Amino acid sequence: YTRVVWCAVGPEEQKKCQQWSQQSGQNVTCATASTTDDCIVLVLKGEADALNLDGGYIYTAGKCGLVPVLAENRKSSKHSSLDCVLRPTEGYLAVAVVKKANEGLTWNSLKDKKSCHTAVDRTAGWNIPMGLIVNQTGSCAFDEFFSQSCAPGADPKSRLCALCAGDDQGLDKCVPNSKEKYYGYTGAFRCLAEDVGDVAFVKNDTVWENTNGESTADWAKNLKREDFRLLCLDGTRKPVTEAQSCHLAVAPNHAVVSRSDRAAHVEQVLLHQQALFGKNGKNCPDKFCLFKSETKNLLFNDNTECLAKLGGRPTYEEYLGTEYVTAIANLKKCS
Amino acid sequence: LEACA
Ligand SMILES: *[C@@H]1O[C@H](CO)[C@@H](O[C@H]2O[C@H](CO)[C@@H](O[C@@H]3O[C@H](CO)[C@@H](O[C@H]4O[C@H](CO)[C@@H](O[C@H]5O[C@H](CO)[C@@H](O)[C@H](O)[C@@H]5O)[C@H](O[C@@H]5O[C@H](CO)[C@@H](O)[C@H](O)[C@@H]5O)[C@@H]4O)[C@H](O)[C@@H]3O)[C@H](O)[C@H]2NC(C)=O)[C@H](O)[C@H]1NC(C)=O
Ligand SMILES: *[C@@H]1O[C@H](CO)[C@@H](O[C@H]2O[C@H](CO)[C@@H](O[C@H]3O[C@H](CO)[C@@H](O)[C@H](O)[C@@H]3O)[C@H](O)[C@H]2NC(C)=O)[C@H](O)[C@H]1NC(C)=O
Ligand SMILES: *[C@@H]1O[C@H](CO)[C@@H](O[C@H]2O[C@H](CO)[C@@H](O)[C@H](O)[C@H]2NC(C)=O)[C@H](O)[C@H]1NC(C)=O
Ligand SMILES: [Zn+2]
Ligand SMILES: [Zn+2]
Ligand SMILES: [Zn+2]
Repeated sequence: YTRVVWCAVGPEEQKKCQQWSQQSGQNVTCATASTTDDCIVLVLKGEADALNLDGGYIYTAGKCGLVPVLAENRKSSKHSSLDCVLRPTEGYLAVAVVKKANEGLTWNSLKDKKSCHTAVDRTAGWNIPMGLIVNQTGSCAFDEFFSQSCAPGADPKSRLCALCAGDDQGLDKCVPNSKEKYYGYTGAFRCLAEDVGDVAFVKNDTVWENTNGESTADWAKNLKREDFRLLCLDGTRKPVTEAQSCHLAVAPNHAVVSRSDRAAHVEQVLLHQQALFGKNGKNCPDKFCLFKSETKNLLFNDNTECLAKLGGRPTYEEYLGTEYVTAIANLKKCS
Repeated sequence: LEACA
């Protein structure tokens, strides 16, 4: 009656959830679904208690009455006097990335090129990019802007899924979970790295974590950051070291959500779970680390230092902020 | 309703 049911998206998150369940003495248990939208439904039905979501999905969950509980907090320099759990969140930088060799490609010449997105409905991979393009274009034909793309969650027969590759066997092409090879931050960057796409819409941190030896993964071993460039909104190109002056927007951190009637209880359990399996936690290297999954960002982003309390007991609109909320509303008017 | 609003 005090246990929390986590919702895992796909086979791989399920496996990691099972491990966390095991080490937690079943204080945390697992439900699995094929997509993030399905996990939201399980939560609404009361069959699952919570899951960690990107801002775009927090908008979906919010309209159905779910609420933000704790947020991911990564390592920062400016508010260092405070402990991580009480520290305000910074947000992450949504960027557009391309290969240096693809000279001449800028924000103003993206039309008819190939694109890589984390997934439809997500912040850096979809909502920010497509919202900007719709506006600048005065057209809701965002499905006709790029020639081909990999945008998990779109119609598998459409050009928005033309570049997705599915799993080991070619199955599940374009599904919005980690079985799709080019899903998420890591998948979209891989889509660019292997030159399947011309541009990838991810966040500043993804570039760094997958270049100059930070990943050991087969496809990323030899990637150097100097071989990449960020596309700035003023039509210019810059090194990935200038993200603070060349980003598409700053995004609200991913956060854990749950039904409001279950928030207090989910918050309590999670705080104890991270004291055990978090970054400096009692059991981390030794038995289990909640925030690691070999660059796959399973359940949580691998660069998470801790889950932080929110303060001001924000509604979902307050958490996302009015700038971002109006952006999504406007883009949704199209769909 | 699962796009509740
Ligand atoms: C785009 O995204 C990027 C990735 O998200 C991000 O890049 C940077 O992000 C942060 C913030 O700017 C950088 O800054 C450093 O923060 C460190 C904490 O993260 C801090 O460093 C470590 O220093 C040492 C060793 O380096 C260790 O520290 C000491 O103190 C302990 C006691 O507490 C003592 O035991 C030690 O003797 C040390 O004296 C410690 O850990 C280590 O782990 C590292 C893991 O590989 C290892 O390299 C190192 O050897 C240590 O063993 C500390 O963590 C520093 O002071 C820095 O200020 C990140 O480094 C950087 N990340 C990358 C990949 O470059 C960008 O900011 C972002 N850009 C924008 C515009 O948003
Ligand atoms: C796509 O283009 C949309 C239309 O301009 C952008 O949207 C809006 O633009 C602003 C930015 O948030 C909103 O303006 C304000 O809200 C109130 C009252 O208007 C002011 O108090 C506040 O200071 C802002 O000036 C608009 O409400 C909104 N327009 C509409 C019809 O909702 C949108 O930002 C843009 N999308 C992207 C991704 O850039
Ligand atoms: C399982 O959760 C329970 C409940 O928090 C943990 O056990 C106890 O922990 C607290 C610390 O002493 C006590 O104040 C609680 O009363 C006590 N609850 C019960 C039912 O015994 C335990 O640490 C958790 N296990 C893990 C590994 O997460
Ligand atoms: Zn995100
Ligand atoms: Zn040249
Ligand atoms: Zn409020």
